[PDB]
Amino acid sequence: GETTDGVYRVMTRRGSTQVGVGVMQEGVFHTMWHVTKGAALRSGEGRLDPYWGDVKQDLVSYCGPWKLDAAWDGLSEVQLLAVPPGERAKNIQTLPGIFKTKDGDIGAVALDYPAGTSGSPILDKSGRVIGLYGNGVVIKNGSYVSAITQGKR
Amino acid sequence: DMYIERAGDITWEKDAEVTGNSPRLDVALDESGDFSLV
Repeated sequence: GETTDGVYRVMTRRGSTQVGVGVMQEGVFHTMWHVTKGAALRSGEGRLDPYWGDVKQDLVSYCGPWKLDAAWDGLSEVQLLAVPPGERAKNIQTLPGIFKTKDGDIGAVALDYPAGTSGSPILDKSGRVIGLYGNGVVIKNGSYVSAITQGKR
Repeated sequence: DMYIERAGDITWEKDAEVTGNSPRLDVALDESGDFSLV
């Protein structure tokens, strides 16, 4: 239904709960897999059918292929456009940490917002989405660090 | 059922709160998409 680009809350009905967040871009809804787990979505009247998904990337798109291809430059600060449950969309600026894997380095933001913020877009200074928030690790005590998870066009 | 609601534009804001450090971690990604400290 709602075709418009922008950030979206993904909601569920038992009452109602926000389980995650997503990005609509060029007619495709991008979110993280663990949020929807490949379940179809309702956009008002219409329905969004799953198009592509990958558990290892923890990503899933609807109505079309993955459209987000921008990446962190490994230097500049980014902004988490966090959409917390019951809260207005807000931009949190931060300098990304680094996930050092055997297959290369991944940008990582040391921000810890509620589970319903999963899938919130991470933006560069141009306003382009360089990744989604909600998949990472835990250091010490409650200190969650999320990778900047991006797919491929 | 699961449904979506628009929450705003995709926009960089100048009045952004700034927080968080920049940790460098050795991590591994397994088949299930789970990260783990190395």
